[PDB]
Amino acid sequence: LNTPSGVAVDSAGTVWVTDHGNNRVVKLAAGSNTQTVLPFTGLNTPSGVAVDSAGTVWVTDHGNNRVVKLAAGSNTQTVLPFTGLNTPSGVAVDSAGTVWVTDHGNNRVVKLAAGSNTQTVLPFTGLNTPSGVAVDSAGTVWVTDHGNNRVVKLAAGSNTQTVLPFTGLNTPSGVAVDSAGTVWVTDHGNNRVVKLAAGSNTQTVLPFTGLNTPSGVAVDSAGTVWVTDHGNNRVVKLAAGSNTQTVLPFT
Repeated sequence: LNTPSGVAVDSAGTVWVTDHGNNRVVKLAAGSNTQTVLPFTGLNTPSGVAVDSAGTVWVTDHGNNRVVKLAAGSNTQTVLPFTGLNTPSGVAVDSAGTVWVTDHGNNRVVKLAAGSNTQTVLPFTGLNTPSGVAVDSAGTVWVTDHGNNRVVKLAAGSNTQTVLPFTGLNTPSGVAVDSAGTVWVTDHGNNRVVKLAAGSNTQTVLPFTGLNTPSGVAVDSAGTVWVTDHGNNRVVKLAAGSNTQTVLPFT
């Protein structure tokens, strides 16, 4: 791996990672010790990655200002009909096929409606180079407002954006949310992963060891947390309640 940048997991425990420095996306099946390389073509510094229950994988092709997807078992990648993207940095999908992207260079989050392919700009305000995005089952959208060192969220159709009471963030880079409303953020500039548990107002720091500039985070329904340890070219995970991380066998 070369400065990996995004990570996604599905319910089967498969892990996808954007290997940003090597212009590729790699995959690890649960229990396997050898990654596979997804057959994308022409990627340039891929940033975010998202997967759905059908095994379709979306990647923000940061360097080519586009979002590309691959269906399970296909050699043909599809360029989505987003327009006017500038260094897009994160991507999220829901079960209806709606796609959200953090259009990092344009200080905005864009939504691509399934079917119609209508592109709308979410009414976030005051964003500055947003990096990561997550969407929960309720359709609430969380964004790491990287340039303003904060995390905000916007409920569906709302014009109320909420700043989460994370504290002391520095260039936050990724965000993950589970069914319960817990939120995890990679506080990239502070080499740590912070968490706001559902119903709490005090952030905690996950007991990862030796992180440098962590860049992406993913969680599953078991509460396992995966983090791309971007500055160490590795991916690490913690089982819920554990203090002993595992380093995944990416190479």
